[PDB]
Amino acid sequence: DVKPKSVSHAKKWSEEIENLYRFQQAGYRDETEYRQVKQVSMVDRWPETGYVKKLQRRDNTFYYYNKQRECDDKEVHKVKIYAY
Amino acid sequence: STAFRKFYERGDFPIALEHDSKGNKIAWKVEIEKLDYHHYLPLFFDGLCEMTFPYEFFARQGIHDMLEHGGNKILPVLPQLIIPIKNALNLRNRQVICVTLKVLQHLVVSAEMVGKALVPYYRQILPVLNIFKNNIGDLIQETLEAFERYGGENAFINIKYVVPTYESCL
Ligand SMILES: [Cl-]
Repeated sequence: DVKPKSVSHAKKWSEEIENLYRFQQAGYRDETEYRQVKQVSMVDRWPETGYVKKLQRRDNTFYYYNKQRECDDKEVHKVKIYAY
Repeated sequence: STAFRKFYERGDFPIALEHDSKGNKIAWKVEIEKLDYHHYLPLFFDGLCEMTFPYEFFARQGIHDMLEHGGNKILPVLPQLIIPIKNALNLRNRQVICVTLKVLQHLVVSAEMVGKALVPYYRQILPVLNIFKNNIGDLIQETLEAFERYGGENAFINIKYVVPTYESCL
């Protein structure tokens, strides 16, 4: 029953934003919601960048993600940043 | 345990493995605010089991610094800490229990709402305390009172359910 209270929109692209982007594309706020919904040991990440590599969606299909940045500067504004 | 020891020797251990002559502070290789607590904090909590020098020193100092400076990064990770806490406590080693209880006190004051969020997990982590209820007996009482203090209106009764002898006058 751990859930964020406030929500803001991202301003400038960063590593943190890249990863929020990847979670939200798959239908999750962030890693916290992801681990609530699914039983997760660890999240698959790309070794060099730490970026999310693969996520399982709610319908049990999988999204895969590139080794390098995917969040287009245009898309940055659409990344939601949650409070606590 | 074995998990923490592996962690300890990896390049991605965020603490510098060095001792300064000035004191016993730990030096961070990587800034704490830049760590994903989802990854690092449970790894450090795995070290609660550790009783061997120098592993336990870095486990304890690491936990302390991350709790002290975690801010709103801590609450999102709380569920991932419960099994390492439980595992440490259920060893039934007094020294490990005394470190773990002090850590737990730090945990529930480390950020807002964390004490409240701990309540649903009381039944996972409190039961072994009944064995050592009354030094460790006073530490237990003190720890349970911290949990009550920062645990909201539903805290007393859930402590009492798991620890039938609990009483308190805050
Ligand atoms: Cl601590």
